[PDB]
Amino acid sequence: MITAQAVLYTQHGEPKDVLFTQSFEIDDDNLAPNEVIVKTLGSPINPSDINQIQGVYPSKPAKTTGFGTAEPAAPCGNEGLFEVIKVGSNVSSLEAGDWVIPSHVNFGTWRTHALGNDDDFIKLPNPAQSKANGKPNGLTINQGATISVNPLTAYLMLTHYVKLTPGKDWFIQNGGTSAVGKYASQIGKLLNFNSISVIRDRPNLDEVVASLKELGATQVITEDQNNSKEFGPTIKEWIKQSGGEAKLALNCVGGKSSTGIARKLNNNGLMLTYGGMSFQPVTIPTSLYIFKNFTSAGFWVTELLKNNKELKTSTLNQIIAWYEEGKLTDAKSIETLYDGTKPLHELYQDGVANSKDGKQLITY
Amino acid sequence: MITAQAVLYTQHGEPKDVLFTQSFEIDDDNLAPNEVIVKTLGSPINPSDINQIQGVYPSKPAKTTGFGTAEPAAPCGNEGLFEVIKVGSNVSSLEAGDWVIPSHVNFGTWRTHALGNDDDFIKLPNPAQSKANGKPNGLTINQGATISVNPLTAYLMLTHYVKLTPGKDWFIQNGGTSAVGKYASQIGKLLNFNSISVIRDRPNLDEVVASLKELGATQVITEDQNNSKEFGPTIKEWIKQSGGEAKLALNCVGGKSSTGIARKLNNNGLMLTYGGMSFQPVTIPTSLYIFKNFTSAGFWVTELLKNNKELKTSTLNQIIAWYEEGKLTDAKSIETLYDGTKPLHELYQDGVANSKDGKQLITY
Ligand SMILES: NC(=O)c1ccc[n+]([C@@H]2O[C@H](COP(=O)([O-])OP(=O)(O)OC[C@H]3O[C@@H](n4cnc5c(N)ncnc54)[C@H](OP(=O)(O)O)[C@@H]3O)[C@@H](O)[C@H]2O)c1
Repeated sequence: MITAQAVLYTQHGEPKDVLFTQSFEIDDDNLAPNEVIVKTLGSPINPSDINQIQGVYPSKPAKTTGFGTAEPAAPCGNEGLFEVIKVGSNVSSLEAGDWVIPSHVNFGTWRTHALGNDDDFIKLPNPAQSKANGKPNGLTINQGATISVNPLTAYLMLTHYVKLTPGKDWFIQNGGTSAVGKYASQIGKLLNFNSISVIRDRPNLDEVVASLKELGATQVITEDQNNSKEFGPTIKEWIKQSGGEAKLALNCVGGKSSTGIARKLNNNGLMLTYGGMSFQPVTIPTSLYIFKNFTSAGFWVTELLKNNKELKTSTLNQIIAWYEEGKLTDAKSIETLYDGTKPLHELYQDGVANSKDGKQLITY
Repeated sequence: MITAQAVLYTQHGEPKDVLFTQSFEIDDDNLAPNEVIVKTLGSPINPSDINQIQGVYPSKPAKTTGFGTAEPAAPCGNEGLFEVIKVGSNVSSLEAGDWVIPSHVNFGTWRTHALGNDDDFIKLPNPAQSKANGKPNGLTINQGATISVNPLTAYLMLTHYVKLTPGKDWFIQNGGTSAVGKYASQIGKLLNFNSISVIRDRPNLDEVVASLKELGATQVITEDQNNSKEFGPTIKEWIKQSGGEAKLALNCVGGKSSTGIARKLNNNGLMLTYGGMSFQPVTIPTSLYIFKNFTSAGFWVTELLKNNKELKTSTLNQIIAWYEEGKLTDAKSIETLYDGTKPLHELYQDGVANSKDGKQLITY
């Protein structure tokens, strides 16, 4: 028997208020043929995880009594890296020691262990397997734990919608210091796309500009510069010198920021909105729609990959390969380790409260 | 030789300041192959016509000395109905007596005659031709003169982008009392598309509402109702009752209004923005793009039809057939005859000054 812990809530609300820890038992001596038990290695706290708990995110796990609660309760977290510890008699796709991520959203990754079917998981190579296969690197725990959402989001936005001519075309994105933003800059470099990252001003602005440039941003500007009529002709000069066009805007901010990046595209431009700060709506001047053949659409990786295992597979495989090859890098998570001395839900509550410090990964 | 008059301007500004009438000569014996001489029967005044005169609209006819002017001068009007009076050696498509509209924008329809190529025109049936093909009626001058823009825009917005299931599906539009608005309501009814028109409140609301419903708006709401979270479920009931979905939004207002009509669409909705009342950007909640698969695009009849004559004529053929099958009603213009009582440009100048009374048609 296994005494596991899960972070649950019986009612929607702010993580600081509604989360608790529930002890639950998994009978590892009673696996059905296709069942698998996994041990969590690490799971991050993403904004979507928080929005789920708050009740403002339209995709979420059902509240049930399955963790042994009196009242119906839901688990938390959508992304995570797990280690297979035992498999049922009919399981061939996974073996003990293997690394896996959930195959679907709403699995509940803020917990120590899970019991599921073999098809509830997707195998990733563990470091020993990458090394045995001749690869110069294996995945870190943070890389495996965050591979499912942000890297895939960047890659698909860049490649699945409009075709940028290598060596000349441009994308422009806001939220340039975001995890997605940082992956997009790297993928831009890898595919030879030019790009402009728009970021908020900050005390170490110049140092951040230089880091984003090292990742693959061609140019980095502030939101002030994005807003600026004075500065606008400088950006046109960059694009004209390249021989290419700005064809794609990636928006995770909304409001004025969205207006600014849209205005920087050439005719026939496409914006993809994948996020939104401060509840500020996407705001686009009428003239761009009418006179510049501008299109504005959405991106949600959960929905795009819902019924498209093949695209998911192909994309995930490219990200894995790039990690193994040392061609892609993750932003450094702040890791908090669960040892059983502080309730698990409190580790996640701290992580939510400390979101501003960096991406928070709870490890095990 | 034909003695003709044209409404010109030597430079951009307000129609009350800059327009004048120029008499010039059309040689109808010094001809060319593929050439066609036409007499104007009627031409309307549209906002875009005025926007060209003002020099704000980025598509306009060139300034030449070809009307016999001392300084370079541009003609006026993009829409009009004409009669062919003479053709060149190699013109088979057109014949004397035939009715025609311009093939393309920037024709200059605010004048008494024109010499163009036969590819410069598209044939419409004259009343005698329609009636000789067994039709109950033939087009009136107003119907032919005004056919090219507003009925086409509406027909095209409603049919060329998404397919609404007849007797089931809905579109929503703001600027409900606009000319386009009024055609869309009609065409919607003919195609058996359900529709919601949004209009501003006024003291004579009841009368405006009745007039729009007579034209075929299924439901008319105020912008206050458009703004209302409380009223949302009432609209959802309408749509469910019809066993359909709201798939399409037509925006010509922007700001809050654009936000409200977007929110009323079911998942996978499209907004087309074809105008923009006063300063207001297209403003769309992030959640719609991410969670509702919402797309926001532009519409500009000119650009869509620049290199698409098969689509242009196919749409005209349907408008024409409905016309005087007696199934479509034109918007009813206030006409003023160019009968020598006042100079030609003063006729147009008055219709611009008198835009608020309704659509102004100069006849000949
Ligand atoms: N639709 C999808 O498929 C999907 C998938 C992945 C991500 N997303 C979206 O992407 C965003 C988070 O992704 P992530 O994991 O990369 O987050 P992250 O690493 O925590 O980064 C968050 C970003 O948001 C910026 N930001 C915060 N408040 C802002 C404001 N008021 N104005 C402008 N920028 C602001 C931050 O800038 P600073 O560094 O200056 O603080 C930072 O760049 C969310 O909006 C999320 O919904 C959506």
